[PDB]
Amino acid sequence: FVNQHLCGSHLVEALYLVCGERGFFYTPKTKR
Amino acid sequence: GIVEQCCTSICSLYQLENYCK
Repeated sequence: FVNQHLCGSHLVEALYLVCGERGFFYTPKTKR
Repeated sequence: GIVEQCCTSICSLYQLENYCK
């Protein structure tokens, strides 16, 4: 493995691989 | 939070494991 930028959908794709789609919540920003 | 940190800088699997349940 190597460290890389993962913005937006790319972060969710990595949580998907790390957790196995089990139940993550990334705390997306609520501000307008 | 990881959703901004991994956009603005390089990410890690150790840091992402905090958000899984």
